[PDB]
Amino acid sequence: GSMRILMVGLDAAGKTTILYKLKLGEIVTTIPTIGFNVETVEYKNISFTVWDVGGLDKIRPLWRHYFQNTQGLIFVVDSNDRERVNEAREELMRMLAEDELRDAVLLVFANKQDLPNAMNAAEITDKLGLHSLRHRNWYIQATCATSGDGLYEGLDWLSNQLRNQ
Amino acid sequence: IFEDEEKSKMLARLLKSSHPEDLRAANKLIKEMVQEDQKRM
Ligand SMILES: Nc1nc2c(ncn2[C@@H]2O[C@H](COP(=O)(O)OP(=O)(O)OP(=O)(O)O)[C@@H](O)[C@H]2O)c(=O)[nH]1
Ligand SMILES: [Mg+2]
Repeated sequence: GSMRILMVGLDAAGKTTILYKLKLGEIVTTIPTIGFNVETVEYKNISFTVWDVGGLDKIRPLWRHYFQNTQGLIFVVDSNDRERVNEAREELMRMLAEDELRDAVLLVFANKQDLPNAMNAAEITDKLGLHSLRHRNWYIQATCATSGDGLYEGLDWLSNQLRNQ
Repeated sequence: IFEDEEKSKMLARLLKSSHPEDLRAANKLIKEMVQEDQKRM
């Protein structure tokens, strides 16, 4: 089986870090992504093609070019960035309004849980207003890219969504 | 940066293509456009 995943979120959220932790099993250095990275991750007999798309504000208008055929969205949030959590919500809701993503499922990663004052998954749920989403299957998972904690639990959820049609 | 509708159409078709060369082209196109915009500052 296959699943096309679009992974977006504000710049510095940790997307590229997550992509290569999944693909290569390690934390590698990154630079802010101008454009995208794409890798296929084989997991539970599913080939997940994951599109890691840059989140600097200057290139957010490009996110729309990646919506077509997307089956799962991974929206990555810096759990320690209280100053920009609402900005993340604004981008998330703006993207969810799009018809091309009507049938996409949503996995939110509350990332950087290793940081001393990181907001937990429940707080991020509240701040993003996820409970208000309609006609959408969604899940939130706390993650730490370094240890890898939460990453495969996220893929497990996506996998179960695909399996149940 | 991306106001030119025609360049946007080129970018959109490359990003939605199944051909690996098109995807490489798109990725470079985005960097060029950003870099050119960085110029002209
Ligand atoms: N403390 C901590 N830092 C992280 C974690 N994940 C990523 N980072 C750091 O956050 C910074 C941004 O990470 P990136 O992976 O480049 O972020 P991105 O989301 O790809 O950013 P854009 O390419 O601009 O969209 C880097 O310095 C990473 O080292 C994490 O789980 N914990
Ligand atoms: Mg990146």
